[PDB]
Amino acid sequence: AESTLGAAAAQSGRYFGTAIASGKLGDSAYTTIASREFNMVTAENEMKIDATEPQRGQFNFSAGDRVYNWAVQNGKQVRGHTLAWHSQQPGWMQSLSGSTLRQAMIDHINGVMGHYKGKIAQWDVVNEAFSDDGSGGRRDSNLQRTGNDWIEVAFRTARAADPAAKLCYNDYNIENWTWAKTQGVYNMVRDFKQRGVPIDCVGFQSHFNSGSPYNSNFRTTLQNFAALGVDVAITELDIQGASSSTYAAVTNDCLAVSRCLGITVWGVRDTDSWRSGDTPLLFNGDGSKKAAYTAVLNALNGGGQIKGVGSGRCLDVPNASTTDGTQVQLYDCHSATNQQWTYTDAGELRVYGDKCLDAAGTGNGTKVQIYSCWGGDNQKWRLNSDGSIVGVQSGLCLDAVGGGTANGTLIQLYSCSNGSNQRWTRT
Amino acid sequence: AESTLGAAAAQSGRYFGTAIASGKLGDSAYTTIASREFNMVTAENEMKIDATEPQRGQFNFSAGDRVYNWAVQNGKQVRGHTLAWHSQQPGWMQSLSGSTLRQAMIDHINGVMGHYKGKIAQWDVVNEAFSDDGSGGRRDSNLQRTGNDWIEVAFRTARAADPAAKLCYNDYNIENWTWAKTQGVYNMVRDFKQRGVPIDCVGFQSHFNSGSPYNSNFRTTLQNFAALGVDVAITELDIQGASSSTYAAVTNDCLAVSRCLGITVWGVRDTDSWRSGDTPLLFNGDGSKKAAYTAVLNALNGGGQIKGVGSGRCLDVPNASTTDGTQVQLYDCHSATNQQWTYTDAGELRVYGDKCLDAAGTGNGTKVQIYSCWGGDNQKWRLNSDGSIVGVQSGLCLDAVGGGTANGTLIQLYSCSNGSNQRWTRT
Repeated sequence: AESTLGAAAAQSGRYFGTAIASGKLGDSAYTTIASREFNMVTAENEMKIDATEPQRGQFNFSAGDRVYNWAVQNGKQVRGHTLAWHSQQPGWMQSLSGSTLRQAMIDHINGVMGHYKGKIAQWDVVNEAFSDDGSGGRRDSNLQRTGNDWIEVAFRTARAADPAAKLCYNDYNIENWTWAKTQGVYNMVRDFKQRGVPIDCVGFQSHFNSGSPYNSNFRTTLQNFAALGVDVAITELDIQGASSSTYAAVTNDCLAVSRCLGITVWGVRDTDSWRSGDTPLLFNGDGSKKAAYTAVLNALNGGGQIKGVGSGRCLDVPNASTTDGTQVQLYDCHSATNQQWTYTDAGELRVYGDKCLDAAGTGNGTKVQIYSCWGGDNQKWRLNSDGSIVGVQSGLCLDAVGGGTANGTLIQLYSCSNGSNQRWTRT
Repeated sequence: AESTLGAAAAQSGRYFGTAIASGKLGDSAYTTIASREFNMVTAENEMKIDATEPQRGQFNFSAGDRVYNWAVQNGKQVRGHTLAWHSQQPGWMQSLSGSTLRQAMIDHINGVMGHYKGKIAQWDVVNEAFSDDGSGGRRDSNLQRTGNDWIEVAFRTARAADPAAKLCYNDYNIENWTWAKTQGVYNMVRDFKQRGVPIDCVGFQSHFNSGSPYNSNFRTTLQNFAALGVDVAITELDIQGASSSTYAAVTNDCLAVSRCLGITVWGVRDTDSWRSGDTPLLFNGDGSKKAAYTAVLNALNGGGQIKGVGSGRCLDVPNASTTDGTQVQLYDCHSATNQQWTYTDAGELRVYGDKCLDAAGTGNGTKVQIYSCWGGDNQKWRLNSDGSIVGVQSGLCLDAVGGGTANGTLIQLYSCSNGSNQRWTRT
């Protein structure tokens, strides 16, 4: 299929997943989207060390199993997250070191993987072991202090516990090839593969924002790692601002690499995000598809003026008016500024640089006009591959009033119908 | 003093006020902004009918007085809101009709005004009496059903209760001259003035959004009413999206009409707004001045490339790259898209049409770069009259590193100090 992210990824043998919080499994708006769009699930916190072994030797899999069962029952594979980590260790584990800690780490791995043996597709065996200090060296943690070979030991232990699972090393800020951290990790995987240490994949968290932005050399990093013989996976993707171009770029980078298994966005709706303030996901709080959703789906499915298919006329701001509240119309196409629209990464259709195509409401018959740009959802649009233009807030289509084709025919929001007065062609 | 909204408005004999909610007076973030910027206060809910006369004949002024006391302790005047209205009537009053309702209306006016006799600058005597149906006629309410003269009676009653107060009729959607509602109200005021009914002002709520956008003909509406011999006031100003241009325009309309007493914005911070989702105010949830704050301030005080005054060099995007994360620098001025910056209504500095000047942080030394435009506060800037450019989120100034005047000097955020390397001029 090609209507949902998971189905469209499946076409090239990949998956499109999300992080699931068991706390939201009761929320129907949440499960409706999650069940429909994704085919891979990562438990947000449920499979962490603190959650699965609250007390030494005493394993708890209630929350983890809840997420796991939901996933399998809804046709999704699962990524285990995570076995050894310097962060979120239960207090009992923080009170350990040396041989005792090393042993605890091993017991925890066997305990968790044993419970889930044969039913987890990929495991993030070791998470965030490298430093951010620009050294490209490991981070000083109680685990690292037990011995530099702990990472190798963890992977060897993991392989033994469940040989059916793909074992990955997971980390953030290893996306830009030029970074000292990316090099540090690369060198470790290189070494591991040379010495036969069991590592099947490298997960790239992909938490992009203005502090650590996406760079096109990400495709290069993915290709260099894949050239070592490991699979690569985009594991916790979210982009500050949810730029349509950046989401499409990351998606195409995965598609360009045969060893890229798939992509997992870190959450369902912006409000579910650990960084909701950055509106970094594909669905907004209302559960509606953002402009980025369409950019991602179109990328997975394969690879100026706005002219009405039914009329052969262009979207025009009457007499080149700049006043807010001016309703747009159809008019003979001509090379004028009032007929030139720019679709931004935020999902706006700008004219005159700072005026936005705006919906004055959410119902059928709603007037489509220009108004100062401010980032409201009523000024965000989705340009579908079928030629329809859907408002993000309303979910309705741009519609030439009454099917009119003459100059002066007005534009409104209306139930999408695949009609020609709802079909547009960017030129 | 031209540094605060109130003091700046006072330079033209006007005031700049806000709506104060008593429940927020214990929040110093809230009161710090409120006591500093405004010189006129309207109680948001505390002087309403239900709040002041909970039971028939039993007046309660505890809440209203908390708003009043604060206002006078902090040197502000007060607008009373509101004495007669079809909305938010206490239960006992909603049950009344005919002459019984009519007398209760009179009793309420005498009761509230008597308590605040001589302490209130203006009173919104009757509020929202006109219909939105397009007839330009009266709204059907229990009050209007007591007889058409109820408005006249409310004014005659109020004048006798406190002859020291300016008595206003207050309504919304009466800003655009062309609307039936506006002209319906104009005719009522004209009738009153010619029959000697005591009315001193008309309050235009001015709640502007895309369904009811600001229109430049607002200035003729204001002039039309002032010509009737009544003072005019903008009473509950808020603009969906808080466009700098629209906010400056409304401000200039009041400044152009000598009988325009002042402007009251409906709330302090965006999160204090009854329409917070529209981010319609002058301070964001953090208590930071938005781009619109600057536009209003500049308008009250009398009111391409970006050259650093200290270097005589332009803000430049290295090699004309469009990669997120590219830090900006100073460079010999010249016509190049990578030197052309567009300041938008939202407060962004766009380059290449969809890249925005971006602060990757809030502290001193923070790097200033370009990043896909998305609307974050770290991409919002205030262009002050003194030549500085302040980041909305950080409160820091664009600072040419080390005072560097040479090509290649990097731009960073740093504490404002009005040095030459922090003053910029546009072209």
